[PDB]
Amino acid sequence: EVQLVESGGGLVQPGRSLRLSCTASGFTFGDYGMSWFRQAPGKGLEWVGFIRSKVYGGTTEYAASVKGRFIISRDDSKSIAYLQMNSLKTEDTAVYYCTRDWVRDIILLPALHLDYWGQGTLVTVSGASTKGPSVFPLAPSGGTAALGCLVKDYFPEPVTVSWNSGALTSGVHTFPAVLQSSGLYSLSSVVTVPSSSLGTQTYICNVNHKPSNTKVDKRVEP
Amino acid sequence: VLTQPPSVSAAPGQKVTISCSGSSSNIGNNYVSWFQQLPGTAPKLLIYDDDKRPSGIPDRFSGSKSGTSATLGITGLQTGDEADYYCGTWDSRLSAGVVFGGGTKLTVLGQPKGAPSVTLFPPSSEELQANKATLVCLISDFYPGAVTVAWKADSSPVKAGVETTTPSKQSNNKYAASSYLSLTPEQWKSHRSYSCQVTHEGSTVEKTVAP
Amino acid sequence: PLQLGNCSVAGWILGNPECESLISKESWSYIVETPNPENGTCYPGYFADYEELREQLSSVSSFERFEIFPKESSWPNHTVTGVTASCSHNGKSSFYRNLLWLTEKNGLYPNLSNSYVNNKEKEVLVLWGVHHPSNIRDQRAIYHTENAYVSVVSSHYSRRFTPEIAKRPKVRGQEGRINYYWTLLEPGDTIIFEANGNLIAPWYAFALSRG
Ligand SMILES: *[C@@H]1O[C@H](CO)[C@@H](O[C@@H]2O[C@H](CO)[C@@H](O)[C@H](O)[C@H]2NC(C)=O)[C@H](O)[C@H]1NC(C)=O
Repeated sequence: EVQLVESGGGLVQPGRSLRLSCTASGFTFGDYGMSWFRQAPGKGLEWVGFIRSKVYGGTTEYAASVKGRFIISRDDSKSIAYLQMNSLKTEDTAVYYCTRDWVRDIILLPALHLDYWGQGTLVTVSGASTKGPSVFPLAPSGGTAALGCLVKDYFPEPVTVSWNSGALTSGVHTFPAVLQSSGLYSLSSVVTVPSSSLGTQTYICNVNHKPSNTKVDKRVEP
Repeated sequence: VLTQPPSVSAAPGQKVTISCSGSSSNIGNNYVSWFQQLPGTAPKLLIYDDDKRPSGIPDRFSGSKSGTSATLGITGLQTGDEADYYCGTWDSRLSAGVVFGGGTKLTVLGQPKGAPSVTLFPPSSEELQANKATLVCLISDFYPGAVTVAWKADSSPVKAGVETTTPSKQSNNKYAASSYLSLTPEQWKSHRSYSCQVTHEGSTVEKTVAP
Repeated sequence: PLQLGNCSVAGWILGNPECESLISKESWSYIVETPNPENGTCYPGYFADYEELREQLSSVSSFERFEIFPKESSWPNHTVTGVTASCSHNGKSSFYRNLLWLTEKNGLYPNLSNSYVNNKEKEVLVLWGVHHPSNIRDQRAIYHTENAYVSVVSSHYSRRFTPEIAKRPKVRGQEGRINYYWTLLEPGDTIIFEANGNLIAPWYAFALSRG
């Protein structure tokens, strides 16, 4: 179907710049306006800006929060919308989403027909240095057994945990990370399996911390 | 900016309505859209153009507007409907642009009590080799998200090293949690019993591991 | 001889965006059309007294197009950049090159009153339009007023217009309509436009002597 995929988020120092990207698939990109929204952790939806379709001039509108500092552009050759952020401050830290939208005909306002969103990307405006994670296995002992992985002492968010390279959605649960007294995050992922299936097969967790370019595959054995 | 009720509570199968009051600039004369956002997910378009529904939205969701306030209605209440709901609109004032409501968390009442499933891993082989030791207590699948976690070391309540999540929400609509107790490998083996006492609605589950 | 090419009298006198490359001439014996010119009223609606207009423009001894209300200076408290996908040009939305879609600005549509005085020592042809949206939610979003009026007052032309909302069959992707009206203004006469919404104001007029 319609699918919007975003990238570019990561750690960036205050005052620096960062260019977000939002790739569209499954529809005529040139016939839709595009909008960027953002959401601080647990703090509700906010509007960043909006870019009209080429049919309606390809012009842009921006929130007062952002107008002078961010610039929104689109590339209909590659079906991609960009969010060029400059002069970032700590309060710009949020998950940023991209959307497709209708352009109203006469008044050229956004119709707020945000029927499709990207998965979002996290932007951390901070002055602390990136720290890669340590990954430790959580070995297992009803008739089930629980095994997992400990992703310890990383900064900043996010970390993506997979199980046997993104294949296992069965019995998986990755828990929200915790901030520690050191400003470092740490989370755990766990999977539940039949206990006689332990000496039976493989179980690898694939931890990915892109801010530190860390990719670890850990094996959990009894 | 638009104003929404911070929380709205309703039993299943009931009529439930969320208010979104604005001004003549934004809600009085512009179209209103309603969004559902389950915990940690991209928002979903429920209503647009004050009452229209996109493809895939069931008939249970409806919207209405009268003057300066707009309302969203959900008629057949499911447990899957327990999420956050936002109202958005355009504000024709000079540079107000798109404005939203503060958000409204809808909680479905009458949900069965859920006992917390607790798993406590001891410090692993590799971490002990790294001169560190973290005890990971995982708590999930409890619907009333009012857990009290309490660590104890050989019957003694410990204060140092404990850091606890705040309850989450997952695809079961029940809550989930996690708590880590940091200690040196020595505190690990100077005792023989560390426990993770998880109390949820009076009754308490606890698991104990051992060096 | 005046060759309108593939444009009707309506599309040429209103300034359809896809007829701008029609060579203007100040004197013609008659008008040459085609079996069905492709470009007429790009926005659907009723052209009042069209046959009488074609008769009045049949032959002309003097014909000058001039800007009756300058866009950048006539409506400072109203939005002037209204364009529609129906009247497109080079693949981009535009509007009639002789009209102007006034909409709300900063949440307001103040009462307007614009006068024109015929100082051309000729009779001027003035054209305007009355907007008929397809629903009340569009009337609010476009103008921020619900009960709109449009009046035109001259010595030999005076009419209170009826901007009625009505959903009509979708033509050229539009369920609303623009009704086009016109009049001939004698030398020295003053036409006055007054509206609180729904006025497609004249941008350019035509001073003609009508040989
Ligand atoms: C548009 O609105 C402005 C108000 O900001 C009008 O400007 C004022 O007009 C009054 C009387 O006409 C003057 O006394 C003021 O000095 C003007 N300026 C201000 C800042 O108030 C303006 O006339 C309006 N334009 C039209 C075409 O009506």
